[PDB]
Amino acid sequence: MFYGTVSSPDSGVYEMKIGSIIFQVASGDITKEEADVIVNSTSNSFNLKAGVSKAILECAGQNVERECSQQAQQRKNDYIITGGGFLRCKNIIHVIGGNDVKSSVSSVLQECEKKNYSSICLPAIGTGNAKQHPDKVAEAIIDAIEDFVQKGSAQSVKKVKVVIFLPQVLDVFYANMKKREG
Ligand SMILES: Cc1cc(C)nc(Nc2ccc(N)cc2)n1
Ligand SMILES: [Cl-]
Ligand SMILES: [Cl-]
Repeated sequence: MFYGTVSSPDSGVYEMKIGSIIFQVASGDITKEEADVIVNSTSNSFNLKAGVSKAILECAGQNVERECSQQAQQRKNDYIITGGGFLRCKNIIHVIGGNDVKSSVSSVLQECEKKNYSSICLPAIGTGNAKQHPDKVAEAIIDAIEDFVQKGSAQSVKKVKVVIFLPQVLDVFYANMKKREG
């Protein structure tokens, strides 16, 4: 009802259409990417500095670190939105790695529509310090995008890219895409 064909537009990048959205996966360093939103996978305190979160906070810089801990004290947040700091993005959305991944991605998509943003880049949320299983994480991320498309919600969002630190985790995402393809 929704899925196109899996192909490779550039070495190590794989893509398919999900409705009108181009969904891509690649291995590499997410802090090198340009997108309207970059997603950080962090702790319930929004102050983790391990794995992906270490790279994101170091390169985004101290003003983003401070914005996070200011919002964390204000209220109980499922996620928080900051500026992009010295990353190549307009905003960073910091999600909790241990939370339901489908719910986290659904929230990211809705926030991007609210800002009329077109591009998103995320890590394999939950596979770092939270130790969620890669197969379950891939299924959840792609399910969130399918649900968004099915509800007719895709308007401004055109591209969703997962940049994955470990090549072995990329292989799991690729297999999940092949299972779904038209
Ligand atoms: C999962 C992941 C993703 C990325 C982009 N980096 C790391 N590790 C890391 C290594 C060295 C520094 N300085 C910072 C972070 N880990
Ligand atoms: Cl994580
Ligand atoms: Cl990752």
